[PDB]
Amino acid sequence: RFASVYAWNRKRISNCVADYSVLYNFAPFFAFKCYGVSPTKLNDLCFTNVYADSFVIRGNEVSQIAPGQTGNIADYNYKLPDDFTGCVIAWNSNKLDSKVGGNYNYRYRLFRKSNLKPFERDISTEIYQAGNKPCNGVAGVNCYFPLQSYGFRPTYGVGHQPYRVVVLSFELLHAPATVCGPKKSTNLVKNKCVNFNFNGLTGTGVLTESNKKFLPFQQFGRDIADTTDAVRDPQTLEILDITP
Amino acid sequence: EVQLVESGGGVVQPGGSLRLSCAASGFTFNSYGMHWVRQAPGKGLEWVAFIRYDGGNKYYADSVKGRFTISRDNSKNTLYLQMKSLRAEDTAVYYCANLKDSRYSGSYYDYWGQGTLVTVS
Amino acid sequence: PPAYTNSFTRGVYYPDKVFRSSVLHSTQDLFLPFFSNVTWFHAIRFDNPVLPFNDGVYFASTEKSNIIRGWIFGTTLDSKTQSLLIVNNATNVVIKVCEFQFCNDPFLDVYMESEFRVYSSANNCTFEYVSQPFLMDFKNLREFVFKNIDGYFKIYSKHTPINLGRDLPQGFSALEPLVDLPIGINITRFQTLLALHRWTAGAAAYYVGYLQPRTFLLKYNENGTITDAVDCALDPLSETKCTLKSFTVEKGIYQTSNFRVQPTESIVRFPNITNLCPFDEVFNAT
Amino acid sequence: VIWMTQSPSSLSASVGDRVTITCQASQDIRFYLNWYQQKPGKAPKLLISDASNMETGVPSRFSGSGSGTDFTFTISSLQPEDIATYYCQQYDNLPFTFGPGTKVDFK
Amino acid sequence: CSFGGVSVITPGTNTSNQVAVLYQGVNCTEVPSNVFQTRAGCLIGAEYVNNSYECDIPIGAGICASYQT
Ligand SMILES: *[C@@H]1O[C@H](CO)[C@@H](O[C@@H]2O[C@H](CO)[C@@H](O[C@@H]3O[C@H](CO)[C@@H](O)[C@H](O)[C@H]3NC(C)=O)[C@H](O)[C@H]2NC(C)=O)[C@H](O)[C@H]1NC(C)=O
Ligand SMILES: *[C@@H]1O[C@H](CO)[C@@H](O[C@@H]2O[C@H](CO)[C@@H](O)[C@H](O)[C@H]2NC(C)=O)[C@H](O)[C@H]1NC(C)=O
Ligand SMILES: *[C@@H]1O[C@H](CO)[C@@H](O[C@@H]2O[C@H](CO)[C@@H](O)[C@H](O)[C@H]2NC(C)=O)[C@H](O)[C@H]1NC(C)=O
Ligand SMILES: *[C@@H]1O[C@H](CO)[C@@H](O)[C@H](O)[C@H]1NC(C)=O
Ligand SMILES: *[C@@H]1O[C@H](CO)[C@@H](O)[C@H](O)[C@H]1NC(C)=O
Ligand SMILES: *[C@@H]1O[C@H](CO)[C@@H](O)[C@H](O)[C@H]1NC(C)=O
Ligand SMILES: *[C@@H]1O[C@H](CO)[C@@H](O)[C@H](O)[C@H]1NC(C)=O
Ligand SMILES: *[C@@H]1O[C@H](CO)[C@@H](O)[C@H](O)[C@H]1NC(C)=O
Ligand SMILES: *[C@@H]1O[C@H](CO)[C@@H](O)[C@H](O)[C@H]1NC(C)=O
Ligand SMILES: *[C@@H]1O[C@H](CO)[C@@H](O)[C@H](O)[C@H]1NC(C)=O
Repeated sequence: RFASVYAWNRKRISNCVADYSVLYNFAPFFAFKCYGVSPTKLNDLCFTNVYADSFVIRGNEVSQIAPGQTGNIADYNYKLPDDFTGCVIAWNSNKLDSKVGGNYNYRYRLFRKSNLKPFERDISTEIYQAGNKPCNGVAGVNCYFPLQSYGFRPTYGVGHQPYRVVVLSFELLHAPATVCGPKKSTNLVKNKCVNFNFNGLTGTGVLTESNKKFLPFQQFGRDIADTTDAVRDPQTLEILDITP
Repeated sequence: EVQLVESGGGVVQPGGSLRLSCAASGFTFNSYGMHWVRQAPGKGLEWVAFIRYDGGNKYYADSVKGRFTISRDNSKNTLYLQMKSLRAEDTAVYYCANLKDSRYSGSYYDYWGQGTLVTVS
Repeated sequence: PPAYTNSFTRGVYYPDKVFRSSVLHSTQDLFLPFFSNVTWFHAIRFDNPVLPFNDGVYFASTEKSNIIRGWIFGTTLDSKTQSLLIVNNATNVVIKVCEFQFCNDPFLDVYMESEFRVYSSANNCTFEYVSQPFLMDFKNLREFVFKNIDGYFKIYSKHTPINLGRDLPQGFSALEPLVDLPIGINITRFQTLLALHRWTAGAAAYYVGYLQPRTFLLKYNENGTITDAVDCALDPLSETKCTLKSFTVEKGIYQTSNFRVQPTESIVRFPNITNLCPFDEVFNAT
Repeated sequence: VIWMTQSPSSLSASVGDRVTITCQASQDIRFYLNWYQQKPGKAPKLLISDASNMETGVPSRFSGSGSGTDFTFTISSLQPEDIATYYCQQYDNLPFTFGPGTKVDFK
Repeated sequence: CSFGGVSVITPGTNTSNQVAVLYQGVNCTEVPSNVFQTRAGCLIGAEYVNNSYECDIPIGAGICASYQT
């Protein structure tokens, strides 16, 4: 059950390793627009907070989930900021979120005082008083109920079908380490001059079995004159000397 | 049980020099960054200086930046204010303060001194 | 009233996660200075203070029971701004960085082990953590060093069995790192949690000292452990040992530093004066 | 320099009345502001830290509120030992600046 | 304004941990027991005697010093 568009969820994503390839081969994905990032590089970056918003909308309004748009979704239901760096994902769900005989549980707010700020959520049901006179909680002429239910019959055109939407918004604020991907890897040959990288340590040399003993908290060693001369393989946890 | 006793007040010719001393005994001291605050007679409280817990960074007010220096001796638990080139707008009551900050000094208790009357005549 | 104790050579921790053989390495970082005055709190009747941080904290404790059972770090120790909480159960430590509405006298409450006497609000925490030991691995000294750099913390810890002495014994033991948390929090005030058993407690005692930016000379032996260190601003012979990069100084004059008297004030004399170009005639004409 | 102004700088109210004192800044100080009380002839005693957190040893008549640029000190009732001068303090940018101070008096 | 290097004299760790400091051509009134003023600077931490022995730790200009007495 995705939540309706005027009252959208907001899952804050805490510490993990985030394999985005389970996004990539999951659904037909009517729209998949990554804005600040390019989606082929997501598995090698660190983000601080990944806010995942989630709702449903009609099909001709999926173009309104974008930074700086107009229309009755982006004005006052869900406003993306103009400083956007996330990724908007949207796929059809006419198989699931729409039933025969009207589905009156998806509602959108069509009348309001003015717009929203970015990422602003309202659950008000107070009767908007358009006319000059108060109508004190009784709707009718020049004051209407603000939340109108969607339709979502199955025999509607594509453009009136229930499209589910998840908006990811990555930000990198202050923390030196947070949720990050699971980068490359490669193999581990020995007794060959190779180009190596041991969890950040970039260098060149021949890898050989060592006879040094590191303290469980140490990753690599240096020799006199302050040059790296041994490392510990992050994956296999073995100490290897580096000859040049 | 806290004691902040201050000394060094008296008649000073204009353009003279003083060493205001604040003997602190009670709390632990040298874990708190301490302040010098002054009050002109008949006027509100002003601000003079701030020194950190190790004597590292010192900050002065924008009117007396350069004529005063603030120091601390953690062996005898004292604050010092060297006042040179005093004008007649510095006759005041100087308090040796430990303000309940919580952004810079990180203190939690408010310990004020007693105040010395520095008359520059 | 205060009560001090001389910490002789305490709070020397491993600066980085790098193996080094028999090597005298000269580092410059936040260390607790040698032969310093740490404060010997009791908090036992029940009076535990809210101390500043200013640059890390060296925290030693000698307790065979389980009373000193976590810490509280923060900037106002209230809502509206975030704060860190280290609580220490019988099986696992739970670090939590939320907007805690901290009470006035915070304590745990054991019979059942409750938490509602510490705080009263837990809105919007962005960090959780669970590790097993963190504490208790004749009497046994337990030493910790907390320091918060940039945005992430660092807790160093060492638990050593000692004989009966001044509870800060004459010896040497390096502190090995425990966790490294990416919190992103301004930390300037802290205090310690306790457990009260449901009112009545035993006899607590903890030693608090403050870290300062110092230059040390650490000596790593064959197995990569630190066995000795020299504080390069504790006198003249220690300055000589830090100049030579050794711990043995043979007989003779050894030039170490430079002596250069500073200034003081700053006179600024000029010439008397002369013509004064009268505004008397232009601002004051009849 | 963060200038502060206080209002009203002169005040006279009887017993049981309520007193509001507005502290206005020139920059933005979020919730870092201290409210001191100084009786004439003595060092100032703190009453409210970080603009809302009343201390220990002070009665519950005083209260502090406000944030951003405008802050408010409120005395719900005037006992005769409330007659003093009240001061502000900010904490974000060094130097810390006190207010000019308001004088409470009896009618 | 006076200035100059600072050197530390150690009888050699192996023997003791005492030390004396000579401030080169610094007057003993402008440095900040046994204080001795010599034409080579200010000598602190050693007492100056009128006897004579063989050079031990050369201090300069005719003077020496060594753990003794
Ligand atoms: C953790 O502590 C930090 C330092 O102690 C705080 O950093 C402060 O952030 C302010 C912005 O939120 C800075 O204000 C800016 O200051 C510069 C010059 O100092 C001005 O040009 C800017 O105009 C001003 N910003 C605005 C909006 O006017 C402070 O200068 C800065 N402090 C320092 C010492 O640099 C963090 O805010 C604090 N974090 C929390 C969560 O409290
Ligand atoms: C990282 O994961 C790998 C998974 O391959 C671990 O390697 C296995 O470790 C177990 C435990 O000793 C062995 O029984 C297996 O034989 C290992 N796999 C292979 C292919 O050799 C590795 O131990 C993990 N490292 C850490 C530090 O957890
Ligand atoms: C402006 O002009 C008037 C008149 O010339 C000055 O007033 C004289 O002031 C001096 C000293 O203050 C007195 O000795 C005279 O008797 C005053 N004269 C009169 C006619 O009042 C006034 O001082 C001038 N302003 C300045 C700044 O010099
Ligand atoms: C510790 O305190 C005592 C008494 O307060 C003092 O004499 C001593 O010098 C202090 N130690 C240091 C290193 O300052
Ligand atoms: C401590 O907390 C963990 C999880 O937070 C819990 O499993 C454990 O039972 C707690 N300890 C006690 C003694 O209840
Ligand atoms: C956490 O949620 C609270 C809601 O009470 C909000 O005020 C606060 O700004 C949030 N924290 C952050 C870091 O956004
Ligand atoms: C530690 O060093 C000693 C020699 O000083 C050696 O005998 C011992 O085996 C070493 N320990 C380990 C675990 O290698
Ligand atoms: C100095 O002591 C060392 C042991 O620390 C020893 O090897 C050496 O022989 C000693 N020197 C003299 C002159 O006795
Ligand atoms: C040091 O200064 C004093 C006067 O203060 C003088 O008597 C003495 O001769 C000076 N010493 C040297 C070595 O010049
Ligand atoms: C050394 O002898 C001189 C005279 O040659 C005398 O003035 C001086 O006081 C003597 N020094 C001592 C330490 O007795």
